[PDB]
Amino acid sequence: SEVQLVESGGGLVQPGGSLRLSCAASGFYISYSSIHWVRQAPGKGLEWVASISPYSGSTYYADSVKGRFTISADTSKNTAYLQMNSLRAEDTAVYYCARQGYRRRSGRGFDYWGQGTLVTVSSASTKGPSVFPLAPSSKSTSGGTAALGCLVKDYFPEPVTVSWNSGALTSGVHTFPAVLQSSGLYSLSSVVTVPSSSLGTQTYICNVNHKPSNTKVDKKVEPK
Amino acid sequence: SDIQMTQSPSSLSASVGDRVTITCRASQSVSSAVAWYQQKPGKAPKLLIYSASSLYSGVPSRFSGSRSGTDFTLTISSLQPEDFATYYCQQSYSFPSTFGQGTKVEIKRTVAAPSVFIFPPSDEQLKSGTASVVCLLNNFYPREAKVQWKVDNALQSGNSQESVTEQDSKDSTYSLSSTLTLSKADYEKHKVYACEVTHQGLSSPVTKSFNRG
RNA sequence: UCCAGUAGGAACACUAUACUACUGGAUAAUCAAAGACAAAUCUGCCCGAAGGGCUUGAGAACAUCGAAACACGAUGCAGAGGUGGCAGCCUCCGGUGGGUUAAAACCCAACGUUCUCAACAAUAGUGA
Ligand SMILES: [Cl-]
Ligand SMILES: [Mg+2]
Ligand SMILES: [Mg+2]
Ligand SMILES: [Mg+2]
Ligand SMILES: [Mg+2]
Ligand SMILES: [Mg+2]
Ligand SMILES: [Mg+2]
Ligand SMILES: [Mg+2]
Ligand SMILES: [Mg+2]
Ligand SMILES: [Mg+2]
Ligand SMILES: [Mg+2]
Ligand SMILES: [Mg+2]
Ligand SMILES: [Mg+2]
Ligand SMILES: [Mg+2]
Ligand SMILES: [Mg+2]
Ligand SMILES: [Mg+2]
Ligand SMILES: [Mg+2]
Ligand SMILES: [Mg+2]
Repeated sequence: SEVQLVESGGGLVQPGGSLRLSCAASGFYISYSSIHWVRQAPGKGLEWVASISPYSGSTYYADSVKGRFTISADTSKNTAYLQMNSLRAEDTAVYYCARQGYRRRSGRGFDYWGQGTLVTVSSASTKGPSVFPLAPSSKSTSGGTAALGCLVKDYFPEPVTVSWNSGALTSGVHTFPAVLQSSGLYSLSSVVTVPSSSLGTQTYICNVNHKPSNTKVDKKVEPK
Repeated sequence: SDIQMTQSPSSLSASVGDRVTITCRASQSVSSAVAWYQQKPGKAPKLLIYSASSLYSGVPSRFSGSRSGTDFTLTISSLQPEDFATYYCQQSYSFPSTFGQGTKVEIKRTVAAPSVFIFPPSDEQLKSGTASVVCLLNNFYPREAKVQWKVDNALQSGNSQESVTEQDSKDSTYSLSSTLTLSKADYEKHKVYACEVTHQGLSSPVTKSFNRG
């Protein structure tokens, strides 16, 4: 309603490096609630990480993060912070702060959540993507249909946008979620399916945007 | 030491109207300090149930929670389109706190076998120094599937990754891509590349493959 | 302090008196609300010379509440019967969730302050 939480301070950081999130709280006196941070790694579940208690100001952390992080609150600024030291790629995630409801109103449930800040813990550098065509061979064909698309390899950070023919082609287009390679860079491919007949007459070009590197590529996929 | 919350199942498919049930077992008494949350892709979780069985204010009454001993289940009388989402139980009886693994409630639809396409590395990417082989399972259901790579009939291992789409807003199907990565050296040696797909839709594993050049 | 309604009134029961608690009131003390020891005497092990606490008061744990998981403060207000203790089971009462609904009428489910100590358990009448 008027109660609201807005975190900030997330960004890119080398491993072992350090970073401090803050959670600005409006709509209520932060000092009468209990604040928690909770994180969610890409494609993983929620993980409770730390909390602070009203009145006592007691502190509580999760095994996986105990010792390296510290939570605290500034009454004056009505804000909560999370000091994150000795970060490791392992720690990459989205970090939400959440407040505990009032005992009478919502027991110990976390009733209000932040939008979340993204904390990326990499030691890799910003790179534009390579874009290779996935040529529609006779081994990428079924019935009167043939699949094709382009591989978007080795880039960082996310995200990347992809379209086909400026965006006039959207039927049967699947663009897969990015995948963090072991090289440290990302990767993903967009594919589409189309009438085998059109292959000879119709053109197919995948437009690839990558703001983070002001890169903009347009590979023309075509039967080899 | 630390209390565990074992949620199940991990995924679950239902139709509008269905009565859906998600269960969560605590590794030891938690009294009633359990909450349930709904979450939707890339968005803050939302409180549904608190204190084990109390419906959080604002939440639709079709949602409910109950407690038998150390077992906690969240129910939905009558599944609604907005309810397709993921759900988490959470215990707040003891520190540190813990959430269940999560339960994704997906849309049910009739089985569909995947189409299977295979793409060899482009000459371009070869000139570069590495080789990626892409295997595409397209428009299929349910989600559980199985892709194995084999070069010269050797079972590849820990040298390929895969990615999966969301249910298609159109036909509720999934599409999945598996990518195999070789050094140009490894690649240039072997001749025949293949992926084997196992899906409930196929009465026997599909093998799609090609030969270098 | 008083009055009323109700529930208790504490070594087996019952009643009266003292005395207690909740609710409403003020000598015209209203009209109310509320009201769980009903049925049944279960199973296994251990202990005593003899097993039966709707009583208070204090210390611990634990719980509820105080913007409150700990720390700080206040409160113990709901659990009951199956006779000592432990464990189990059945029933009752309670709020809670679900089911069926006109309806917690009825059905399902788990869940509900314990331990330690001291004092008091009356006077009387009637009875196992
Ligand atoms: Cl709670
Ligand atoms: Mg090798
Ligand atoms: Mg009186
Ligand atoms: Mg009496
Ligand atoms: Mg009074
Ligand atoms: Mg009786
Ligand atoms: Mg004896
Ligand atoms: Mg008795
Ligand atoms: Mg306590
Ligand atoms: Mg105050
Ligand atoms: Mg009993
Ligand atoms: Mg007894
Ligand atoms: Mg006995
Ligand atoms: Mg007993
Ligand atoms: Mg009952
Ligand atoms: Mg009901
Ligand atoms: Mg009981
Ligand atoms: Mg109680």
